[PDB]
Amino acid sequence: MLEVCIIGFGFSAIPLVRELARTQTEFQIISAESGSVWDRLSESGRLDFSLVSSFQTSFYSFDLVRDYEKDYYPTAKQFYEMHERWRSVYEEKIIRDFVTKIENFKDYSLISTRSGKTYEAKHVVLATGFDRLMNTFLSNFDNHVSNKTFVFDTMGDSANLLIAKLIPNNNKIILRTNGFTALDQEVQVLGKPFTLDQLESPNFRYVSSELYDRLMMSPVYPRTVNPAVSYNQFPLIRRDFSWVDSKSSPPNGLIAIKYWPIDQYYYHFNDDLENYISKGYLLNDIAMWLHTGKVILVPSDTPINFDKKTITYAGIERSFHQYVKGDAEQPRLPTILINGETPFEYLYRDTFMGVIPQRLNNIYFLGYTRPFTGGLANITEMQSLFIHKLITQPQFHQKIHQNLSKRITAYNQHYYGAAKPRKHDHTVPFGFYTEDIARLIGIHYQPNECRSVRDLLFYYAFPNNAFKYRLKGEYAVDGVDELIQKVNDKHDHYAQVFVQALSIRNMNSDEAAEWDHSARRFSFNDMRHKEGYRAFLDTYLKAYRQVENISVDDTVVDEEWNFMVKEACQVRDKVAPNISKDEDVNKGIRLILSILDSDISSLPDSEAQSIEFIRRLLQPKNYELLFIR
Ligand SMILES: Cc1cc2nc3c(=O)[nH]c(=O)nc-3n(C[C@H](O)[C@H](O)[C@H](O)COP(=O)(O)OP(=O)(O)OC[C@H]3O[C@@H](n4cnc5c(N)ncnc54)[C@H](O)[C@@H]3O)c2cc1C
Ligand SMILES: N[C@@H](Cc1c[nH]c2ccccc12)C(=O)O
Ligand SMILES: N[C@@H](Cc1c[nH]c2ccccc12)C(=O)O
Repeated sequence: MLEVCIIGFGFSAIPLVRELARTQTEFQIISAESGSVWDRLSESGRLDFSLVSSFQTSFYSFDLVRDYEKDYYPTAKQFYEMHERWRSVYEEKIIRDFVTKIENFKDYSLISTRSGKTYEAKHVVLATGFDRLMNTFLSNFDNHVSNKTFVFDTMGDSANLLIAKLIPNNNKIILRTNGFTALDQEVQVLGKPFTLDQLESPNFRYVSSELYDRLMMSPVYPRTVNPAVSYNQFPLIRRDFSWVDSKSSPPNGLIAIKYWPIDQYYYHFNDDLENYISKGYLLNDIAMWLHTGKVILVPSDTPINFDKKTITYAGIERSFHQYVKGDAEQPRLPTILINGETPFEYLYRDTFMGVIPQRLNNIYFLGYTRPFTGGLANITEMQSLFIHKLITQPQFHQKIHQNLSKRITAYNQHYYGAAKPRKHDHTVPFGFYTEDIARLIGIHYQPNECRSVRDLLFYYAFPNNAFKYRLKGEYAVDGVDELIQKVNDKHDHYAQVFVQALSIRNMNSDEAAEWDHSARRFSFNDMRHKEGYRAFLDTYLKAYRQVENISVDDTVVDEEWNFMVKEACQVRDKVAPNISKDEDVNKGIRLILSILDSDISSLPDSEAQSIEFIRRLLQPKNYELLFIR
């Protein structure tokens, strides 16, 4: 009898397959001849973009340990190359077929294929990823079309990449949307580049919900009146968050597009522009697009004729070439039949940690949890660890399964509360999720075990990447020591985010919102760092056009667009003329680095009550997670 069958092999399954190989667990992989989007994009020559996620969070520990030199955004091409290197390694263990049905019994599953070949397997893992409506538009849709109007119903990562591609052909972009959360993927900290995932210091939630909330949420909730911020200049991007019913912020089910803000894009790519473009570094600055009106927000309920092929705004019946409905995201699950008979119904909440469904035996889900920020690698590597422990250690299997139902309920209570299931429940803060799995598995760190300020910096402020939890213990990966050192030396041991936590420990929600936006460039959607980049934008469009062999007359005038652009940018034109963090952080960092190797418990009483606070980081009050305990 087959111990393990892995169904679906592209990206999510690699870390698990590695662990099974390490334990010499008998396993087979079944995966489609036809492959993924990535195979689609590759053969159509459309691996011409870059990830919205840091290298650190997007490639697995056992790669980063070899190839991490600096932070950078890997290209689509490089991401694919990495799937293909690991496919090549495990190809012998892969059967090229398509699974059509799984009949789940008491301690095994019957797997049916399109070939008609049948497979029996004790443990069955699904890693089939998602069908995505939008894949066609990246797959196939023409990036040679010009001067047309697109209407997008939802903003997501795919809409932003497509928009990135449509702007340089004077395509006009209307978002008829119920708001969206966009976040500069890269941020200046005293003028040094940090990917937004470097600045989340998630374990600060253990100090309190309240503190972690003002640490994180002012760029997402509309809490500041600072007129430099995109959600005051353009209030249409504001969202209905009344669905959030949890103390854990940012909440499960919050999604965001991560994007190049043009200043960081400039800093990175100005000196070899066309070369950088043609590798796949595309400017996708939604904030810049709104500033310059190459995109407009219109109200959600703006009238629209799909027959007449027009939308009514600015008292204009505007014709449009295409309405893009936006990215529905469906797990690619084959039919799963319970004890031979009853259809299993997938619902992320009805599953433990996105991984363990309730009425099935020895079936695990790998790749169906979405990280709020950073790459899937964080989620998928930790899930692979969790699934490997469940499959090979019956003690672990039993401990987790005994009370699976109460674990799921306690998880859903903590993270979702009374909220009805939403289609984005699969989305989680990466540094909560990785930490969650690490405490489940037992490869977590103990706050109580920090000795130096340095240890407190590593515990609280070093990002909860998967490889953080592979330094020591059951899932240790050689080279993680040197990776963490490298990463720590390059980022000042993450003292700047640690000092942010110090700085707002005593503020209320509104004080922290104001403080976060007092900076000369606050982290996300700072509209003061846009005008000065109009010239560069034209160089960029010229450069994009020369890489993709495009011709466009920039003198054509769409006076309806301009009336529309003017109608849309009314609040902005009112609010933009009305236009501490850098100082506090600057001092905080000087202080922390001065006591790096200073012993914690030892530190002296009443540089004020901030030491009292640093000392209480050994005994955080919000450490309980009832779906673990
Ligand atoms: C356009 C795009 C951009 C993305 N950008 C990023 C990014 O910047 N950063 C990031 O971290 N993530 C990104 N992702 C998300 C994620 O990294 C990819 O979706 C990744 O492909 C998911 O890996 P997977 O292994 O879960 O699924 P896939 O890579 O889709 O692989 C699953 C495999 O299983 C096969 N399969 C499915 N059903 C069956 C079946 N019944 N039987 C047999 N085989 C089956 C499929 O053919 C496929 O080859 C992006 C996704 C897309 C679509
Ligand atoms: N702590 C950083 C980074 C940050 C804030 N909110 C975020 C949301 C998502 C990711 C990163 C962040 C800041 O306050 O600016
Ligand atoms: N799901 C990706 C983000 C992403 C980028 N491009 C996409 C297109 C479609 C769906 C998701 C995406 C992640 O986990 O980081």
